[PDB]
Amino acid sequence: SHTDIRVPDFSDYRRAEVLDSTKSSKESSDARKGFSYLITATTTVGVAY
Amino acid sequence: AVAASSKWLEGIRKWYYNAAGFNKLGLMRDDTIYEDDDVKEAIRRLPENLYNDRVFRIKRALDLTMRQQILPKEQWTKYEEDKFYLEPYLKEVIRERKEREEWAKK
Amino acid sequence: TDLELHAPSYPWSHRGLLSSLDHTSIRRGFQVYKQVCSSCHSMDYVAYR
Amino acid sequence: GREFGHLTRMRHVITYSLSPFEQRAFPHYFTKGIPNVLRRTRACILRVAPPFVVFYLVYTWGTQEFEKSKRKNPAAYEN
Amino acid sequence: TNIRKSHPLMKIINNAFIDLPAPSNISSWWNFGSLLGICLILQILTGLFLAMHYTSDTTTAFSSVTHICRDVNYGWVIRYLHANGASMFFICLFIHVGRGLYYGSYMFLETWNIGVVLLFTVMATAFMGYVLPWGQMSFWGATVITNLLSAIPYIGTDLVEWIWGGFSVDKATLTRFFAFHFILPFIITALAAVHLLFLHETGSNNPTGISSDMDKIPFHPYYTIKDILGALFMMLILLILVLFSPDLLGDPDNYTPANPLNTPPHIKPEWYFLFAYAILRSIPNKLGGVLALVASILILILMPMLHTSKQRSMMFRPLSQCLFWMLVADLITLTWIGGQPVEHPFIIIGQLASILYFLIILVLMPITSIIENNLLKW
Amino acid sequence: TNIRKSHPLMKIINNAFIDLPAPSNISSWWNFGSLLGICLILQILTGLFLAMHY
Amino acid sequence: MLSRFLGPRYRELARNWIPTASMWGAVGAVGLVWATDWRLILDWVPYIN
Amino acid sequence: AAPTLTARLYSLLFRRTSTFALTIAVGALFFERAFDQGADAIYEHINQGKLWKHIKHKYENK
Amino acid sequence: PEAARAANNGALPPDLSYIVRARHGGEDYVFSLLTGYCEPPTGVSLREGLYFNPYFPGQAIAMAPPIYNEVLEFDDGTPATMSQVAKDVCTFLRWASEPEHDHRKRMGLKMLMMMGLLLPLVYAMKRHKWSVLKSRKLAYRP
Ligand code: HEC
Ligand code: HEM
Ligand code: HEM
Ligand code: HEM
Ligand code: HEM
Ligand SMILES: Cc1cc(C)c2nc(SCc3c(C)cccc3-n3nnn(C)c3=O)sc2c1
Ligand SMILES: Cc1cc(C)c2nc(SCc3c(C)cccc3-n3nnn(C)c3=O)sc2c1
Repeated sequence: SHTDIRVPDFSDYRRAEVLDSTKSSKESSDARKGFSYLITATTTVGVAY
Repeated sequence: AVAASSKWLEGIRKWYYNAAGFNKLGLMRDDTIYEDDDVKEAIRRLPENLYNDRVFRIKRALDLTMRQQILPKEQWTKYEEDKFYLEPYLKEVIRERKEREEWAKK
Repeated sequence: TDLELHAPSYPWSHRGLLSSLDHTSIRRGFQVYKQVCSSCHSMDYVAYR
Repeated sequence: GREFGHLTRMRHVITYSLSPFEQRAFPHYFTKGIPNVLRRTRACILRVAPPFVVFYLVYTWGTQEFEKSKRKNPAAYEN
Repeated sequence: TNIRKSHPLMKIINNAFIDLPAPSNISSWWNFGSLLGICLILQILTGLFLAMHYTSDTTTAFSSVTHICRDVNYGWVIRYLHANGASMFFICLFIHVGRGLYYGSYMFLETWNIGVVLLFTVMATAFMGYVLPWGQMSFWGATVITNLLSAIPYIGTDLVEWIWGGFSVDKATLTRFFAFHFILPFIITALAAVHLLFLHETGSNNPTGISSDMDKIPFHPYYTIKDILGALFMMLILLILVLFSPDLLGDPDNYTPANPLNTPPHIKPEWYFLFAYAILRSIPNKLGGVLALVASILILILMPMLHTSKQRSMMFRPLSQCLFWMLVADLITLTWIGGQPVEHPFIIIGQLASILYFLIILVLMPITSIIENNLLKW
Repeated sequence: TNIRKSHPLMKIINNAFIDLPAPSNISSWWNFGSLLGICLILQILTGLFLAMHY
Repeated sequence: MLSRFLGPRYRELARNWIPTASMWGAVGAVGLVWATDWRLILDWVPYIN
Repeated sequence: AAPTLTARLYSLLFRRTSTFALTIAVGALFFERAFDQGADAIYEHINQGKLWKHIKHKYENK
Repeated sequence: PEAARAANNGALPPDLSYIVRARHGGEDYVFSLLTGYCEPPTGVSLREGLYFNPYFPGQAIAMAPPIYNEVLEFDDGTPATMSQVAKDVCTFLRWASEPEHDHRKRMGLKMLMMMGLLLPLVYAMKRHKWSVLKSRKLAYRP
């Protein structure tokens, strides 16, 4: 059946503190998606060469 | 076709099977064949369940190679359990091409 | 026509990856050019400028 | 002529994937990476290295029978 | 309206680079095709700068090249970009051909045969440019080719007194060398567009040899970012050579001006012509020398019909991989021998390695693939 | 088959110059587009001769 | 391998094309004798000198 | 679940994609202010008392 | 060129504008030439004006030793011994061959550290896109 299809565990890959799957996606997206996207910040100011 | 030293040659065939490494990607021998116009006609003559098994084994090995990994050793294809599933369909497609060719010169 | 003698390697002060030329040893080397040679040797491509 | 909805026919396979922003940048780098390149190297070298070991033994013999003939002749200069 | 799919110009860009289906397991050996296209554009722009200040006259050819390195502003960086960018072109080209030979990419027949034509046209282009500065290797390199080019039996001596302008060596001599060298890189560009048009009919091969129509990914963004990264890593290595060792790959003897009177102590071409030069000097004849030089590039076109294996690539063939790197270690031997003088040890080693280059491709490789078929029971 | 319609290079030539649908009452005022393309090729080849001696 | 060209009636196809192919070897004997003005076979016929 | 300081700029400017393509222009500034402090000053320090402007104070005495 | 032969025993003296760049050994060769003049070994003979130098192609050079102790006076107070003056016509004549030597090595440092910003950050952009494919899981349910 299709009710036997569940997603396998992906906690080998997650951003470290978001693995606590009890708290819900409200404070754990305030400060999670940006510092390797500040690596996009320096890859432009440095792309100017 | 030797009868006494076909134990020696059974060991060379096992050594070459392990030194080639399609078994470590979970492939069978007929999965690795080069697809010319002859092999492409034998593929579309396969029954539905054997065609579906071949598409998944190829997709899984192409995914392992993208990551530079192999399977666990308990899931490697063994030498005595490799099924030559494509070989009877390919011999018939080749035998029909020789007959259209002997007809055209005579 | 048998064998050559190849020169040894001296530790010149400009033999580094970022090492400059000594500009007082250039100054004393122009005066050995213009008092010892300049009489048998030419130097067609260098000007006073 | 060959675009995405026209390539093959495929049945009964399923794919699960995560967003790039839900993943950390380096899950492992040096604990996974070092033993994986040590077995990718063990599989290589007995096919690749022995031809270049034979070029080395020909370079070393060839630049040693040139120097014995370009006038290293103390006892090969007799009356 | 998706304007990427309905505009007449944007359709062509989208089908060729954005929405193109590509295999997912493509290695970084597949990076060197776009590196070759970067090296070609670089040689064209830099060469168009040098051609406004060069003079093709055998009394002022050497002096117009020293002038740009000393007088013209940024002429020294642009000249050594051009000389070192040509070594960069030839190292990517030898990686590219060795890739297509190991993985079996020659089975794309129209793509492989346009490639063998492109290999001749870049080798002839680089020969003409090394004549233009007129030092003592541009002189004794030009005469060695054109007295070897008088051993063509019926039209040979007709063709040698055409390229010097009709005379021996004079001013109008390097106007013909310069005009060939100007024009051929723009024909190389047109042959590389047709080259990719025939590959668009099948898509790419992959390291397994097995068709991958069940595992495609779009070209953007996965190989647009992987090709930009490899190009930046190539511009780093090129500038390490221009700015920290600009004379490492050249020869010092080309800083002396050409003189039929004086004498050069040795004759050594550039490193990427040294393998062909070693095959020439192993044939005591001058018709059988120019034949075996042209037959060492033209043997690539027989690779589709010499293929006797059941599989396409060498990934699963361990005996064919020992022969592939015996062939690479034999082209290293022929590069070393080509820069040595002609005495006793380097004369038998040079001809026993010219035999091995043809024995591996023509005899030992098609027999080894049949032994492998028989050990797998086809 | 018809190689004018299945070869990858010959398809482009056939769609652009051979099998192209064109009106039947086109005058000789419509001649001057290909005359401009002849005049451009002529100026390029002749100019590349003058630039080796200027 | 190239015994695809070996049939009992395939060599019959050479018998009906070689009378056309008997001749264009004599176009090269007459066409660049025109073009590059070869003095070898201008010695041949008294029409031309 | 106290996170680290990643999202300085995820919300305000680098979300509208405006400053993502503008940082090549708006973001062109003050690093040729900052890397003279590097390459130039490292260059004159490895070669100390060897360049012209080191020794030119002698014959520049008019 | 013709007066130059008869003034110098038939041998023509070479131009010096490219001399270290055109030798297999550079200023190591020019230094060992000027300070390597010695006497002929017992067995060799020489011409009328022709001198023995072991670091010259075929020991016989048509060039008298042109520098010795106190050949000139420097306007620095530097003692003008034989090794000091040979060291200074190797430094000048390296500048004469390569007048861009110092500008070359200073652009090479302004390249090596403005690639050290650009390269680790195109690599992180690459690793961000490809993590979708590197984490995928596959199932087969016939
Ligand atoms: C009055 C003569 C005379 C003077 C002074 C002289 N030379 Fe020479 N030099 C020669 C002659 C003659 C040759 C050509 C040598 C030959 O062919 O044998 C020569 C050749 C050379 C060569 C080239 C050797 C080679 O391998 O080609 C160098 C380097 C050289 N000289 C350095 C110097 C330097 C440095 C000075 C002075 C600071 C100097 N010479 C002064 C006569 C002179
Ligand atoms: C100036 C010369 C060349 C240029 C610009 C060029 C360019 C390219 C490019 C961009 C690709 C696609 C990407 C890739 O796989 O790397 C490619 C593929 C290919 N090229 Fe070249 N190439 C050149 C010369 C050659 C030569 C000399 C050969 C062979 C003799 C050749 C044979 C091939 C083949 C067979 C492929 C397809 C390989 C595959 O998909 O596995 N090319 N080329
Ligand atoms: C595939 C492209 C090219 C290659 C491989 C190539 C190669 C070379 C080489 C090896 C030299 C000798 C330089 C030296 O060692 O000093 C040279 C010189 C020269 N080339 Fe190129 N070249 C290419 C394209 C061009 C183009 C397109 C032009 C002009 C429009 C050009 C103009 C020149 C000029 C003027 C010289 C003489 C100046 C000099 O020697 O620096 N080149 N070329
Ligand atoms: C180097 C310059 C040009 C070239 C090579 C060129 C070439 C051509 C060619 C071959 C055609 C198709 C045949 C024809 O109708 O004559 C054409 C059509 C046309 N051209 Fe040009 N042209 C050039 C300049 C211009 C200019 C300056 C204009 C207008 C400002 C223009 C506007 C048009 C138009 C509107 C047509 C279609 C006319 C119709 O079908 O009634 N072109 N051109
Ligand atoms: C649309 C194409 C072109 C046009 C309309 C054009 C027009 C002209 C004109 C009017 C002159 C003055 C000649 C005189 O009155 O004495 C001239 C001169 C010249 N052009 Fe062009 N030209 C074209 C293309 C080219 C190209 C492509 C080149 C070089 C690759 C070239 C090279 C020269 C040179 C070298 C001169 C030298 C002066 C002379 O010969 O009189 N031209 N051109
Ligand atoms: C950074 C950059 C940009 C561009 C615009 C670019 N363009 C190519 S050529 C694409 C292509 C075509 C047109 C036709 C058939 C096959 C492939 N192709 N398929 N796989 N690979 C590796 C290929 O090059 S590389 C490259 C790199
Ligand atoms: C297809 C093809 C065509 C040609 C014409 C060709 N020629 C050579 S060897 C030329 C040479 C010699 C003999 C001596 C000194 C220098 C150079 N020489 N000339 N140009 N370059 C870059 C050099 O190294 S292989 C080759 C292959």
